[PDB]
Amino acid sequence: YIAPNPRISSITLTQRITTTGPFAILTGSTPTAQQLNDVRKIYLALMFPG
Amino acid sequence: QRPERIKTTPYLEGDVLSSDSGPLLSVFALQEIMQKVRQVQADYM
Amino acid sequence: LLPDLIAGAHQNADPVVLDVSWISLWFAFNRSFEPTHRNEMLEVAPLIESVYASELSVMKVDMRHLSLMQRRFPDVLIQARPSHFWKAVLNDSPEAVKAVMNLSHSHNFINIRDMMRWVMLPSLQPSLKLALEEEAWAAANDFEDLMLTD
Amino acid sequence: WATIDVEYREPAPYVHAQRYIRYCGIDSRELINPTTYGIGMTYHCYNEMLRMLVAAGKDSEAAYFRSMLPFHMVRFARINQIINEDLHSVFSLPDDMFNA
Amino acid sequence: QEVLTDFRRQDTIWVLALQLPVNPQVVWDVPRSSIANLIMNIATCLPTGE
Amino acid sequence: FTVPDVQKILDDIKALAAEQVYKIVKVPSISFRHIVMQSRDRV
Repeated sequence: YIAPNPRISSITLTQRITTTGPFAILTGSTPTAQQLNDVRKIYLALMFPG
Repeated sequence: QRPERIKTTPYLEGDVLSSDSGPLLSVFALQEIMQKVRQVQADYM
Repeated sequence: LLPDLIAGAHQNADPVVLDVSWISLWFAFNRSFEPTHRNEMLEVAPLIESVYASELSVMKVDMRHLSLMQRRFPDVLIQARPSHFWKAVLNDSPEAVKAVMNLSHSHNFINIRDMMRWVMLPSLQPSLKLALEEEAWAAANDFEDLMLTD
Repeated sequence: WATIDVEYREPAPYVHAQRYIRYCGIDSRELINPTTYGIGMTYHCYNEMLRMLVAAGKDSEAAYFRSMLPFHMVRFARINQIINEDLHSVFSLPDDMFNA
Repeated sequence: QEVLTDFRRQDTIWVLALQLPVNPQVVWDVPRSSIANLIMNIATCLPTGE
Repeated sequence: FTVPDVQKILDDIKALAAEQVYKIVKVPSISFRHIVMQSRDRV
């Protein structure tokens, strides 16, 4: 499961001046071992449509 | 070996979060259906 | 930049949006900006701009001749894709000139139909290494002179 | 929404699954042989969601979903490459049950 | 221009390898390079002050 | 106060400007050699 590129949401101009993302409180969240078992159910529901 | 996995520019080059396999999801798909009828047959008469 | 802000946010590059506070509007009215130390890369900027604009030109002549190989030798290349000679030029280009393009190539996705538009555009910066590269490809047009044949 | 996401192209090696799943009307050639530029990778189901969040005042959240859009279309160009190219056996569902 | 003036500037051959008027079209032809030129402009020309 | 990812890619464009391409020689490189073949007239 490849994560997207980290330089998509935030651009860095100088040392102290960076862009801030909208969903910043959610990108920095590590899933639990139960929620990661629910991500596998979604891609198992996408490879088998009906 | 395949020409569809050639990353030219680093847009799709992200990290590797978790690995998933064929026989892993086979035992996992059966461990999610049988863990549902064993759950709704214990909370209810 | 202003009519592509009012009308619709798609068809041009969006401006970089920064986030300030309410009270820092008042602390900007009472702080002027006095540039004491000028940046010490100013007098090196016309030379840095000329190396980067010259190495982009050698990559443009390298893509123009390599893209005409599948039509010339279709028996060697039955499975060569337009992403393949792209991968061969970048594995020979300097590391700095790749790492200037990747400040936005990692931020903005471009596919094969975008780079082969940039290659055909008629704008070259002549230097010493470009004006020899245009004759090296012209001298190696007949591949018998590269000592290989069928 | 306005996308033909199920089509029939060729006689399959299995005579019961003649269909090709194409999420968001995207063929798996667009990883290799592209059609449009880097900007104009879009579809009708996704583009209306962006011109609504702009309308309701959530323009900072629209610009996040506009930048993850080429990462979105590449993902569905691999799920299509898994369904109708790898998960094609006897145990796939036949088409007379897929339409019901 | 210290280098072009000495007592032996008559019999010299200058072998300059980079032309100075940079064609600015060949920098602005890199596709979707509008954020890449901005960050290269801040690091090369922005001053520092109080 | 620039970020050290752009500071590194300015200290290599400087070094690429000092990368010399040619070389100044007295005699050119050799371009023809002759092989003797145990004869006095034909090589």
